[PDB]
Amino acid sequence: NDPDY
Amino acid sequence: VETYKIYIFKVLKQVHPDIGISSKAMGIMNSFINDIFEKLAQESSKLARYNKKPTITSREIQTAVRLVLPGELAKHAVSEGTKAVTKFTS
Amino acid sequence: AGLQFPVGRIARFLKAGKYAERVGAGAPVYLAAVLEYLAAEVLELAGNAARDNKKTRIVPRHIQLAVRNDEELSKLLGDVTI
Repeated sequence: NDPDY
Repeated sequence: VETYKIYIFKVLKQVHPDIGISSKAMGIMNSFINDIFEKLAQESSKLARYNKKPTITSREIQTAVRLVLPGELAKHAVSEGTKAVTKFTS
Repeated sequence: AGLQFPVGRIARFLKAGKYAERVGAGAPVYLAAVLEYLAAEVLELAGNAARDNKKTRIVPRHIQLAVRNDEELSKLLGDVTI
């Protein structure tokens, strides 16, 4: 997965 | 490789106030800025060797922009660069 | 200068990179403005792709699509791998 900046 | 990410974030919120960005997408944006910085700085290095003085000025950056960017992006980038230097100079 | 991009940091990066003996005061200003212009063009297209995709944040696929659809940005930045 790819958390927000 | 340098981080521009907070500054990329600030520009993002000007152009799309309601849109965010993932950490991986920000990683790609930051890679683009580093790649272009290096291309312009390397081209600028070459152009400076032709000059009387061994200096990179806004003139070398402008030439590097005109050589490295495709023509339609180059034209708009040069307008932005010239305007920023004019306002800073004042 | 009227920029969001960091002139001071960019000055330091040019100095550190040893690209020339000396760097004029205007050089990092012009460069900051060009890099900011380029970030804005990509983020505008990638944001539009995210809206078109019914998303509220840019993910890598949206940048790949915005760059690929643009003949000049593709030439400048190359292929985006995801």
